[PDB]
Amino acid sequence: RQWALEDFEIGRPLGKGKFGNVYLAREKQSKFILALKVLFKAQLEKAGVEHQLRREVEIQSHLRHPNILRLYGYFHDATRVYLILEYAPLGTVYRELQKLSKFDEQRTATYITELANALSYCHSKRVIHRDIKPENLLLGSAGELKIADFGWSVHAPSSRRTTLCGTLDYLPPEMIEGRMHDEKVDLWSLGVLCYEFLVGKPPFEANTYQETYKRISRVEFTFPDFVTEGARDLISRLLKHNPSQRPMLREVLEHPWITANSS
Ligand SMILES: CN1CCN(c2ccc(C(=O)Nc3n[nH]c4cn(C(=O)Cc5cccs5)cc34)cc2)CC1
Ligand SMILES: [As]
Ligand SMILES: [As]
Repeated sequence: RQWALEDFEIGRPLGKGKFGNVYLAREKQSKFILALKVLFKAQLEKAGVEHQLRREVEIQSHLRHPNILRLYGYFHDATRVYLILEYAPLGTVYRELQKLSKFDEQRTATYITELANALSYCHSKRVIHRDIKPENLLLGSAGELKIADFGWSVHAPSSRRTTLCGTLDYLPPEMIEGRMHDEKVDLWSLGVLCYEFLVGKPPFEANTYQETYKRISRVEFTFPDFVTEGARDLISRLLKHNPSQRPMLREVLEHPWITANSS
């Protein structure tokens, strides 16, 4: 089906980014509520990522999983590229985290299960190394997690330090120490994410980025007294310096703390 701008009506902005914006939208015929991400070819070419957009939209286009925000279609014109995306009505996990300061164990274990399931699916399709920070996670109508780390910034919502290798807070030891990485980086990210969910802040925070790099290399992090032994065991396992010793996603999904707290 060849979509066109004429097929949609655009509503309020859901986000503003460097490459473009994202709006609430409705498809003329079905009257279905979606999200329309609008990217400007000008900024795309300026960054020499024009061809890379279509290639990335191609792989994402075929990823169908309940915890991965669906990318339905795409069309373009002389100056803009339009991405038709599933609408997640409850917003970002990040905003929920700010509102509550931290998540309880049941909510956290549930999100971890959903992310582990989605990652499992992606890894099987050879899709790896994702930016799974709270700001890139949306929530469905039932509160289910929707991974939306397609990239191509069209929103904020924070000033967390990022690098060409990824979000600094989430960078694994291998990337900081100059070694080549593999899909095991996603397990480390899952450990950092779980920690942030339960604590409200990243485990390697420091007075300077230089010191953060050092603490990641030494896997130097501690927990607040309120985190339980079950959570500590899973996170400690995920945050192992040796990539190969981090648990398999199957082992995460079957971890005692996860099975006991995940809905
Ligand atoms: C109590 N609440 C407060 C705020 N509320 C919403 C605030 C924001 C949203 C929202 O962004 N929804 C989206 N749905 N599909 C998308 C593709 N998006 C991006 O590509 C842009 C991205 C943003 C993050 C990752 S990718 C973004 C969306 C929904 C509700 C309503 C009621
Ligand atoms: As993925
Ligand atoms: As890199």
